[PDB]
Amino acid sequence: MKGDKKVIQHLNKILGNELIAINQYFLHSRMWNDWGLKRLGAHEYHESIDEMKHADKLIERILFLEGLPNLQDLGKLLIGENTQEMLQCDLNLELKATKDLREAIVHCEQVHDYVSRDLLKDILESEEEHIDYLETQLGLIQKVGLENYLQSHMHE
Amino acid sequence: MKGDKKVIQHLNKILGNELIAINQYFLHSRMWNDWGLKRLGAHEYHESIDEMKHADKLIERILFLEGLPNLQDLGKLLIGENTQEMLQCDLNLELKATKDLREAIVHCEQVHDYVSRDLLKDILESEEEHIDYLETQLGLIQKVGLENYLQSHMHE
Amino acid sequence: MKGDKKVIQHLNKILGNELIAINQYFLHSRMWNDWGLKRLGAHEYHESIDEMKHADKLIERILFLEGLPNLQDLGKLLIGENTQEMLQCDLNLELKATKDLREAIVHCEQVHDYVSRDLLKDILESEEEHIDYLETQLGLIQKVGLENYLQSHMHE
Amino acid sequence: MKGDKKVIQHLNKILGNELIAINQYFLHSRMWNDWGLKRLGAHEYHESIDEMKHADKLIERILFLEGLPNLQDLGKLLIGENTQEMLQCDLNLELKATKDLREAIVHCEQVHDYVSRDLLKDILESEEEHIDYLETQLGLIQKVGLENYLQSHMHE
Amino acid sequence: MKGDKKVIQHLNKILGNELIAINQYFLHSRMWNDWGLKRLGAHEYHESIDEMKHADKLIERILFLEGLPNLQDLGKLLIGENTQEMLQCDLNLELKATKDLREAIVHCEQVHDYVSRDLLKDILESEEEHIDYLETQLGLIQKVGLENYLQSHMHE
Amino acid sequence: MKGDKKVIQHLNKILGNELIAINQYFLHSRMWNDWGLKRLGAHEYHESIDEMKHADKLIERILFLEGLPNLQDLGKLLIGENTQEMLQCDLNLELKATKDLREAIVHCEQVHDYVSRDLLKDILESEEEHIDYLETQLGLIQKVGLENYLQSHMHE
Amino acid sequence: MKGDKKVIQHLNKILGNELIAINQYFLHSRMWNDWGLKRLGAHEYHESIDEMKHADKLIERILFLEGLPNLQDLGKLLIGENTQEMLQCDLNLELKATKDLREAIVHCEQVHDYVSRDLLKDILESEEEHIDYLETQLGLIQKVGLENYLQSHMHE
Ligand code: HEM
Ligand code: HEM
Ligand code: HEM
Ligand code: HEM
Ligand SMILES: [K+]
Ligand SMILES: [K+]
Repeated sequence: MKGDKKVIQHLNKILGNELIAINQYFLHSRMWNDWGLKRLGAHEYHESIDEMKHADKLIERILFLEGLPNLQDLGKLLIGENTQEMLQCDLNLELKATKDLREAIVHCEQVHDYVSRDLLKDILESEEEHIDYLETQLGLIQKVGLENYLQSHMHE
Repeated sequence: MKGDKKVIQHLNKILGNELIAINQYFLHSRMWNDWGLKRLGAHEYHESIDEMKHADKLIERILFLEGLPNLQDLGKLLIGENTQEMLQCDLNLELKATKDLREAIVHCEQVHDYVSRDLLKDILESEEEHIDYLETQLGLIQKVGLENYLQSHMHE
Repeated sequence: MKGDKKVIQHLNKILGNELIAINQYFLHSRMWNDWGLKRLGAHEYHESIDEMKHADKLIERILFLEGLPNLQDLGKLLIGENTQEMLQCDLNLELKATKDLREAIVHCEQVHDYVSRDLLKDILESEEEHIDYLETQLGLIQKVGLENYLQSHMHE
Repeated sequence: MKGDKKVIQHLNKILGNELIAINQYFLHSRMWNDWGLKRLGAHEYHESIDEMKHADKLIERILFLEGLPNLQDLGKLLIGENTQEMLQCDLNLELKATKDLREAIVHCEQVHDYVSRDLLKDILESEEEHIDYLETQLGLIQKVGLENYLQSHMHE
Repeated sequence: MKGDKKVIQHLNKILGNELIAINQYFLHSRMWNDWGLKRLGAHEYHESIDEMKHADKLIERILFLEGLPNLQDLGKLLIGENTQEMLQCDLNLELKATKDLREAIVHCEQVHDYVSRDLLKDILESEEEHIDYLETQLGLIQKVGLENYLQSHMHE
Repeated sequence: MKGDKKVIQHLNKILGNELIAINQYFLHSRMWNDWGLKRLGAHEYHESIDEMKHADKLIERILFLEGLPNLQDLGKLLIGENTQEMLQCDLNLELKATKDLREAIVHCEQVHDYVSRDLLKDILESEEEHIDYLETQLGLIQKVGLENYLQSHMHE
Repeated sequence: MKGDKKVIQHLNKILGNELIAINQYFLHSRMWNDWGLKRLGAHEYHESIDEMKHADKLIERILFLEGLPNLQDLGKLLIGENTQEMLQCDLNLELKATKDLREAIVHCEQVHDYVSRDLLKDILESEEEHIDYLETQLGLIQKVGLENYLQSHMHE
């Protein structure tokens, strides 16, 4: 079904953000696992999987709309060097992701692509839930102290 | 455990090949699904998952050896425009992957990193299994005809 | 709960499209079954049942909004004479149906009938899935040949 | 129990034919699997297993009759280069085998070795069933065409 | 996948050793069963089956590497005339097999056919397990006496 | 089966290292249990058992190769007196152990004892898993602080 | 709980005896397994395990009493070269062990370490059970002859 060219451009932009997130979260997961912070590693692994599922749906939607999914262009991964930085890197990424999702939803609405809008809204709900998690972790580091926070994330 | 710097470079190079293949096979899978060739789409999805698992193991090995996994530098995806082309693109990628695997194994052997060698040998066994599958599909297209071959791959 | 009069008019227009689709898809189903193409016959039956469920929900919404559902005025059935024509007739109907659905959503949004919009978005998702199915069938006819395509739809 | 010398010679000749068939069918099975014709590959594997079981019983009978089973002399394997040739190679071998079985049964009857006769009759029944299969496959190649015939033997 | 021509020659040489062992061990098994030494007969049967499985894997590897498996050129079976000779004939055969396996692995390693090497290594582990069994049996014949050793192998 | 004399000397050297590790880990386990650090105690017990299993396989291999396993010449145990030193003592022992394993594998490869090499490779994989655990634990003490680290290991 | 210094020295002497017995019984077990005498191998393995469990209770008691368990000094292993010698070597060790256990119990009684006495009495009961087994095996060899005795210990 021939989709709107600019919708497909927006879907490829969102897809690009998801492809960054997949790799960034997966590396952060395996870094936390390497450091013995297995609760963080497991949670971050599930974040990466969730972004994979979003990327899948975007690819499927782009192809149904007769566009070409772009899995070639990979933007800048924000890789931290310690737990505080890694969480903030994920948070910085997610805030760019939600800006772009809101702009894509506007455009879907204007060309009456209400199904693509509904998909993007679902992805946006998932990204805001990730923001909630991240902001909460950063707040907990302040409330319990960094050593306690990390200790609490050693064991699953 | 401090690894050989050149081993780590080889492992990042293999990881780079797996990252290409993850994206190429995943896109090929969703294209075949979109065209109604669901048996191909499902098979190619499982190939993409297999590459994801190899990438995971490579990432974990690099970190254990105190290297920096490189998920940033994505190489060229070989995307076909029809089934015959897509299969040949996968095969071309696999032949490059196995050449690089052999060179990495040689080096691991020379520096006595026998555990990295064992990992890469397992990955090489998986890639040769993919080559077998790909060569066989191309052969079947010649034996049964393209139209029959595609017909046989419509339904799961 | 007294609804917007033009919303009710749009809902009755969507219902009119669903009532055409029920009969067209049911007759095509039974034609394919009579011809021994039982996989087409069964899939088309399920498409007709889906339209019946949509019509049900539209009738219920119209009555809740204190309008009069119009089940009396049946528009033109597009009945094919062979498989390719029947599929294209279904696709022509669906493209008209999605056009009307989008115009109805616009009007729901403008007068703040957000629940009617949500119902119509869900129906639109179902109709786009049928379009995907129909487009894929027509494409498969070109990839495997009509004779193979019909062969693959003889048996459930 | 001391058997007739010529009966034992016949049994060793039948054994020699089965030993050829084991290897021929096993190699054909693995050729078909390598080509992705897994249904032919699996069926031919079962034909090879059936010949293994006959060879076992012949070896046991020879040893009971105080003869020396000959597993050393292996006659000529008829290996085809395509599916039609492999099937005909199997058939030609089976037609020789049943001729030799009939001559061995004649001699068993003459010297009153009714138990060896019964064994050979059971083996002959298996070989005629294999002939039925082979002639049927070659007939189906003619009825449905080679491309369809091979298509129908891709998947188990 | 086109393999190294000398690798393929080594694989056919290993395959030829497996084919001798299949026949030698099967015949020894059935001789022991005929003599009422059913525990030896059963264990020897399972040795033959294991060699059949190795032969299968070699045939498959050879075909994947685009060589022609040789099931035609059967070398010399070493058939004993009593239990002590049969075991020693098996051991003599296994010691030649392991020599040939080691030389094949050397070459696989030199030309980087690491998957063929892995297969050969697995086969060599099975062959060394058989050597262990055979050497132990000959030691037991000394330690318990021939009469007791045979008595211990009458019943399963 | 007569083994290479120097291979057997390497195997006895690896055995000696496992024999040290069995006792060191078992004592460290029981010290941690006595101190109320039961999670360390249990994990360290499982490390000792794994070393026991490696020593068993080494003894079995040495005897098969017709060597004399040396369980008499116990080398120096590295017994720590607090948690951090105990972990570092285990790490120091493992680093010596993997150095010896690599030298033994080199020699196995040179004399073509590929089964001994495969055994030592499996043992090296286990010791590298232990190194990974140990390095992770020492890193955790730095990240969460010694008092929290110990706290987290009081309870199973 | 600070224990009597000479009690602790006795406990370490008993521990030393158990440590010799662990290795001596484990090697004898694996020697019998290598020779095909698996019932002897299995029983001697279970004797080695029993001594391992005694050593564990002695290590735990010494630590509780605030002594230092000595796992470093290994006394002389009495390794036999044939079954009779191996059993007698085990018996000679056990008789030295029970002599040392009796002197240890005398001293525990004198200084009122009744709990250590109870542990040593339990170990003494196990060692006297092992002496029973060993004396009985040596007696059976005399009654049934070594060849029959070994025959009866081939299969588990
Ligand atoms: C560095 C790149 C990637 C890595 C390391 C990775 C890793 C993984 C792993 C380990 C799994 C679990 C496999 C299993 O055990 O079953 C998985 C699942 C999955 N991946 Fe990826 N992946 C990557 C990229 C992608 C991309 C780019 C996509 C899609 C565009 C994707 C789509 C999926 C899906 C759909 C699943 C299954 C999720 C489910 O459980 O439903 N992955 N991935
Ligand atoms: C040509 C006109 C129609 C035909 C031939 C037809 C046929 C059928 C058939 C054969 C079934 C399955 C019943 C069963 O076996 O249990 C069914 C179910 C149903 N029909 Fe129709 N129908 C028609 C029109 C309609 C209309 C106009 C509506 C609503 C406005 C409707 C609503 C439904 C509903 C709600 C179901 C139950 C579906 C479910 O939940 O499984 N049908 N119809
Ligand atoms: C090229 C030579 C041969 C090959 C590749 C081969 C291969 C095989 C394989 C793969 C199996 C199934 C094993 C399993 O997974 O359980 C099998 C079974 C068997 N083979 Fe062979 N074989 C060969 C020769 C022989 C010969 C020469 C004999 C007898 C003289 C024989 C007797 C049997 C028997 C009795 C079975 C078990 C059948 C059953 O399931 O009852 N085979 N063979
Ligand atoms: C030559 C040195 C040793 C060898 C080869 C050895 C071997 C073994 C083996 C093979 C097992 C069974 C493991 C399994 O499959 O789960 C085991 C268990 C065990 N070992 Fe050792 N071991 C040795 C020394 C020791 C020592 C020195 C101690 C204590 C100081 C010890 C304490 C234990 C314990 C407590 C068990 C568990 C027994 C049970 O409850 O089942 N072992 N050993
Ligand atoms: K705390
Ligand atoms: K006896």
